[PDB]
Amino acid sequence: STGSATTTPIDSLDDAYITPVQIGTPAQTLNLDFDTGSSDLWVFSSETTASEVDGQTIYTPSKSTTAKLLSGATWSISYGDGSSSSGDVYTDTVSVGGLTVTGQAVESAKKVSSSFTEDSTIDGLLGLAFSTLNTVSPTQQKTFFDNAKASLDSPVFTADLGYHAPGTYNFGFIDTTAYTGSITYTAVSTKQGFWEWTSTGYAVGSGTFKSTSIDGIADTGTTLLYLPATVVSAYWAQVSGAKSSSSVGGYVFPCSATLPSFTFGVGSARIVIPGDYIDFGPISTGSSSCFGGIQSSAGIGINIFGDVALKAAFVVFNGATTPTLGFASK
Ligand SMILES: COC(=O)COc1cccc(CN)c1
Ligand code: NA
Repeated sequence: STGSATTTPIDSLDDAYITPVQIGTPAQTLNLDFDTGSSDLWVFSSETTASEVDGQTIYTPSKSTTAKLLSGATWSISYGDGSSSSGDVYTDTVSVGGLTVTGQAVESAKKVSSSFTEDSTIDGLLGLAFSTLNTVSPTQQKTFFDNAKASLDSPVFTADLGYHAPGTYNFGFIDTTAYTGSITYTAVSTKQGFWEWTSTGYAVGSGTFKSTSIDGIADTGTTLLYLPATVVSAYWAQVSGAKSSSSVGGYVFPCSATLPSFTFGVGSARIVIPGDYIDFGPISTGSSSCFGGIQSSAGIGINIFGDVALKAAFVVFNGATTPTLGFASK
């Protein structure tokens, strides 16, 4: 089997991407944020505290003939941005792009934090990291990918995120029309539950490439590129008037600037992030200070190759017995 679904930016900045997902029988279509940095499939639901729902589409298990309460199971998750949700669990049929999983754990939110409520465009998350991170207790649950894997033509999914445009998530096959050149594969550590890999270095604009190991995670559910402070300082030093602002919470730059590209290494291969991809626009409406798309990881504990990096590439998440991660230019 295979599946193929279009993923669409939620706003003009590519803050996140939503992909339609069919849940239940008859289908209830919810727009979920596919997140390679987490492992829960959770949804706004008929159980979500009414004051915490503002425009989201909800999953109503009582209207699904295939929904079953997963008796006693609960979930609770916190994300890198301080957002959180929790609730109880149903099993149901879930389809993505024509690929169906029966008996998928669908985590129904009873509570969500303010950042979720305030984002009317995101109806929940579909986690695609390793199932070892899944928060369901007392019986940990599998991700949609882990449940689909054995049925797929090839145990892979691919992320092809657009810059200010729709893109694609494919399951079970690698679309050789979707990238240029070759795919470079690199090793993955599953030790922390993530698609964790080591970049071979970076360059700023037309500068020389610096060979250096940077260990980080491929995370479709993080907007920006978070890298070590040394790397980030070297990037922003090439932008007149850029500075780190403690008041704003990261590097800002004059909106009049033209940003340099940023290159990261994948083995001997190179992925170039155009400068435009790094511009996240005014810090507040009408401001002439703009927010940068490359930020320091020093306050995280992990480097994160989020959407700013991933959307410059065709990315293969290879879930074979020994997982790997492939990158191609496009
Ligand atoms: C999509 O919202 C964001 O990107 C918020 O900033 C983050 C920064 C670091 C990690 C995370 C966890 N995904 C989020
Ligand atoms: Na922000």
